[PDB]
This record gives sequence, structure tokens and C-alpha cells, in this order.
Amino acid sequence: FRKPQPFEYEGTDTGVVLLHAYTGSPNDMNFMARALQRSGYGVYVPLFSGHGTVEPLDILTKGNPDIWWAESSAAVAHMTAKYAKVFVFGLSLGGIFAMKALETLPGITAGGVFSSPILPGKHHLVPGFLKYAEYMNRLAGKSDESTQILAYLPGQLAAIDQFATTVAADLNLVKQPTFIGQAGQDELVDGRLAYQLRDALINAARVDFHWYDDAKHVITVNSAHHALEEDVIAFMQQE
Repeated sequence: FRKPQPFEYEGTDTGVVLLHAYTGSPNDMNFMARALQRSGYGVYVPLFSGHGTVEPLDILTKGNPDIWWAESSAAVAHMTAKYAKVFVFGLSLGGIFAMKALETLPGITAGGVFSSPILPGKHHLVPGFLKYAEYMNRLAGKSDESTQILAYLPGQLAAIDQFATTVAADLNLVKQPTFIGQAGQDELVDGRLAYQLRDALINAARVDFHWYDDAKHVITVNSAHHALEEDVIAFMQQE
């Protein structure tokens, strides 16, 4: 098992921050990062605390939304120090912080999400989390941690929901053009949320909305990734 490290590609005028999935890592962003590099963009893909290790409990005990927001915020500052223009996207988790960045942080040209937010009552993550852990724990040569997981997961999911609900309430503050990408066969989050996000962005200069009809959740990595890359690049060029 290799620990995915944060990584960076140099560009010239325009940089892009990509914030990864919950239980994910910078690997979520490998195809997209490279696609943006091929179009001359700078890219930075940080690692959220607790993530990227052989031990699933690290996510639950070493990371939390406030840490991940600080890290998201620092990653944006890293790029807005260097490039004339900066874009910020993320998956579901990463996308909460990307939208909070558009709402609350200076110097961002545009941004958006590659999947719907994690909001109360609108997700089936517990089964997924436990399945992710089992794979990691098999891979590792380690025994089931379901019990310890269950003692923490609901607490953390509620932490994320709470963080997300505050971000959702402030979507009126977004002025930037905003990208919305959603998988059509998503079992982890309720894709209808993407339609609600579009509608909540009442002051966004524009909303570039895409649906990936036969794709599962992680559209940056699965069958939809070529289309996604094309649409995100076109969106960036449009600005």
C-alpha cells in the first residue's frame, strides 16, 4: 500500500485547486489534474487529515470538518499567491469546502462541485464507509473494525452535515460562475440535491450544470471522467 501524497503541477496564468472525496485521497483527482495540466493549467491536490493511510479509523480520529476547511482554505491561498486566476472544485466533501471558498474566501474566479453535498438525511455513506474500511482492512491483513467505526462514524457524519448546512445557508453569497456535476447512478448521495444547489445559487453569475447519466458516484475516476474533464475545461475557458 502506497500513501497518496498531496501533489502539484506548475502552470502559468491559471491554477486549480481540487479537493478530494470523504474516505478518498489525492488519487480521486489524478485523471482530472492531468487533464487540466494537458490544457496548460496549474493544479494542486492536497490531502485532508486522517486520509490516505492504511488505517480507516484515522479519518474518524485524526480529521474533522474544521481541520479540512483550514486545509482547504490554505490550499486556496497557496494557489492565489501564484496565479492570476484560480478555480476551486471538489467531490462531495471537497465540494462543501469549494463552495464555502466561493462564498467566503477572496480571489477565486470560479469553482463548483463534482458531486452533491453531504446534508442531513440525504446520504447513504455508512454502508460505503464500512465497505471502504473492509477493503482497506483486508488489503492490510487486518481484522474488522466495524464496531469502533460505528462508535465514531455517526458523530462525524453529523459534524459534516452541520458544516454543510451552514455552507448551504450561505449559497446566496456566491457571485462567481459555478460548476455542478452529478453522477446519475449515485448510491452515496442523493443526486437531486444538485438541482437544489443550482436553484439556491440565486446570485451566481452563471451555473454550468451537468448530469452523467449512467455513472456511479466518483465521476473524476469512473466512466464519466472524460466527459467531466471536457465540461470542466470548457467551463474554465468560458471564463
